[PDB]
Amino acid sequence: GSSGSSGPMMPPVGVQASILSHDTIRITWADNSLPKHQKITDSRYYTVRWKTNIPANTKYKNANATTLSYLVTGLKPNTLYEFSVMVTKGRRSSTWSMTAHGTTFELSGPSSG
Repeated sequence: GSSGSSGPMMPPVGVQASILSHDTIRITWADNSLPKHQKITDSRYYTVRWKTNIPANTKYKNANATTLSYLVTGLKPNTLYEFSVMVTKGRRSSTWSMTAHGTTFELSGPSSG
């Protein structure tokens, strides 16, 4: 993809999804770019995207929140969803970090028996 000449922004890490509820998930990550202390003193913003696995192809949804984390809500129960956190500084940006798959809990519930 790139020999080295170029040098676009680098994607975040530690991208993980913490299933709390049927429509609640925690998306925390890290930015090796940040200085010693974990504090975004820069004027940037993070954009986390997420979509459904069915149908395979579906409009990719994204949000806007400047932080090293993100709490997704309004999702569907027992449904496969994607998650990716990237960094953008206006003109420059980084690819989509390791797409973490988070399967929420079942809402409907089991049947009598």
